[PDB]
Amino acid sequence: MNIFEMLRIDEGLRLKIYKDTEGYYTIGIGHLLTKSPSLNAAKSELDKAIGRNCNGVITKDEAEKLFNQDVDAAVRGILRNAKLKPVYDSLDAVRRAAAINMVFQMGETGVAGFTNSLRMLQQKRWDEAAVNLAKSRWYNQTPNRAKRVITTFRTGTWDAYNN
Ligand SMILES: c1ccc2[nH]ccc2c1
Ligand code: NA
Ligand code: NA
Ligand code: NA
Repeated sequence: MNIFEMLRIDEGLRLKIYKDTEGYYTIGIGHLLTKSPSLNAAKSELDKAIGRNCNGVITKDEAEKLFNQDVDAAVRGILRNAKLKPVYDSLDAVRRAAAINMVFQMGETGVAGFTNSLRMLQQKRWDEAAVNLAKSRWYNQTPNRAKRVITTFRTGTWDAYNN
């Protein structure tokens, strides 16, 4: 297990444009295309991202390429964020994957709402953090995925992603 296998479980893999849990056009392994309701706007984003006229379909290789870019960009965003970097750097590698998972799903702007959780994680109060993390729109809207990410922060193991 690692961040790539973890997000591949959580996000799936679809080679045609679909709508994510929030209703937004998406492709591949959870690559958000746009928040616009325009399918044409999404297809345009996809063509820009892949570098060819795709007609709304990509290959597995192309999906994995976008995914690798997306994970990298997520982590580099964390390391440029004065609020997030110190918490990330405080964590072990397993918990760092859980942090990237959150940013991948909700963005830095979503994670901005979790200041009190992030403090508890920096303090290594794992059970308290887990409770605070679940008091969220995130948990209520995607509970099974949030439970897996939260278990990862709580335990510092991959137990939620085995089987
Ligand atoms: C950096 C980014 C996202 C995060 N979620 C929990 C801790 C943490 C640190
Ligand atoms: Na992808
Ligand atoms: Na992706
Ligand atoms: Na886990």
